[PDB]
Amino acid sequence: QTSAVQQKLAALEKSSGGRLGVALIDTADNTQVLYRGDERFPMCSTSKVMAAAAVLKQSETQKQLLNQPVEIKPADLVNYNPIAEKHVNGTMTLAELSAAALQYADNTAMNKLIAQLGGPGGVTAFARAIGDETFRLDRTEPTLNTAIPGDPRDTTTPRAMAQTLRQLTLGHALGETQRAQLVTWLKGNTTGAASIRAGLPTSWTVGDKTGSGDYGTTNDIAVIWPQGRAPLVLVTYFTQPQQNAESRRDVLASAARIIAEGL
Ligand SMILES: [K+]
Repeated sequence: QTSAVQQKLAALEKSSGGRLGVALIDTADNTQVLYRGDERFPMCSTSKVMAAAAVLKQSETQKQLLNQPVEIKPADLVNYNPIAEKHVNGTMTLAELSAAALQYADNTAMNKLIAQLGGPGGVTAFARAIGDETFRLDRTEPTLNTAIPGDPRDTTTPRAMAQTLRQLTLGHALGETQRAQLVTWLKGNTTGAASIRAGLPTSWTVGDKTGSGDYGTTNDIAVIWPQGRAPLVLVTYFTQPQQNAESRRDVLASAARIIAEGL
């Protein structure tokens, strides 16, 4: 089958010169609308949601865990550390690290979450534990963002990520307090204004996590509450042929608009 939303997503893709993947879940009627929805895409920073959620899950049994101070040493600093670089030779809590990773895309913070989970395999392990058999996290920051065409490392599919984000933010993969914290974190993201949120009616409330990497990889995953009606989950992944391709957040805004117009 091929819906007219798919016809406009395909044209958007052709216009873009890149590879677009989209997956929407309408919770109201549990319907799904997908474009290259089973192809793999580099997740880039959108993988931080899985790592933050995995640490929240540990916090269900370890009740003070989010309050635990974690040292920031000079050697922990990587390529983009907007919050952590302010605390080197001091400490940050796992809550602070989670907020820095999710809301400011801090790669040092992500690496602290990965370390708390025992390595990238501990993030993948949480994905398998909540039903996601597609997600794979293989590297730490910054190398998980190489987004090399054909490389299965650090990839998921639009379908799998939208199903997972639903479970974490709207379902009960997490404890209620942990889910609420994740939602609070996602809603306060500072990096998404030009991506999914830019394609959506202003009155809709959004939580999202962006991602960016080599090959112009430009991603966003969002939980959407559109006032009146039931929430939506939308993932938009985009990647391009040239390793040094520029960011294309507009494509994600545009995919989101097409998806919103087809409701
Ligand atoms: K980042």
